[PDB]
Amino acid sequence: MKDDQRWQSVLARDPNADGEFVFAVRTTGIFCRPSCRARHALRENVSFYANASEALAAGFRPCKRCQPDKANPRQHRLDKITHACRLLEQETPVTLEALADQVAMSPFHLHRLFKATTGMTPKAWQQAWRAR
DNA sequence: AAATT
DNA sequence: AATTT
DNA sequence: AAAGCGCAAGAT
DNA sequence: ATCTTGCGCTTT
Ligand SMILES: [Zn+2]
Repeated sequence: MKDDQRWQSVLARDPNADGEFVFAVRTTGIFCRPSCRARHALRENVSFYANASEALAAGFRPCKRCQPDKANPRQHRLDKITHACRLLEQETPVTLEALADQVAMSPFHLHRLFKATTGMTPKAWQQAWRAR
C-alpha cells in the first residue's frame, strides 16, 4: 500500500496497524507505532519504515511512550498469565501482590489482564482450582 | 512526562 | 516557549 | 487481612 | 489527553 493509506492509519491511531510499519518524524528524530498517543506531527515531517530496525538504521530513536522497538506485547502478556495460572494452583493462598511480583507486573495490570484472559480474577482462579 | 509544533 | 496527548 | 470498586490524584 | 496508581469504603 501507499504511505497516504499508512498516514490515515496513524491519524486514526489504529492499533491494527501496529507491527505493520513504523513512522518517523524528522523534526524530532523519533519513530513510533501507528497507535502512539502522542500529538501528531505535520504530514510533511513524517516518513515510514517497514520496521524499527530500518528506523534505527536511519538515525531515529524509539519513542518513550509506545516502545516501537519491542515486538507486539500480545504474546509476552499471554505468557505472563499462563505462569500466574500455574502459581495459583496450590492450596496456600497467593496474594495479588506476591503474584504480581512473580510475573513482574504492576498489580493493576496483572489483575486487569488476568480477568481479561481467563475470565475471572486471580483469586477466583485459585479458588476454582481448589474446588475441583 | 514526552512528542511535536 | 507553548501545545497536545 | 485481602479482594473489589469507584473516584481522586499522579504520571507520561 | 490518556492512562496508571493511590485511597477510602464495602464485600470476601
Ligand atoms: Zn510513540
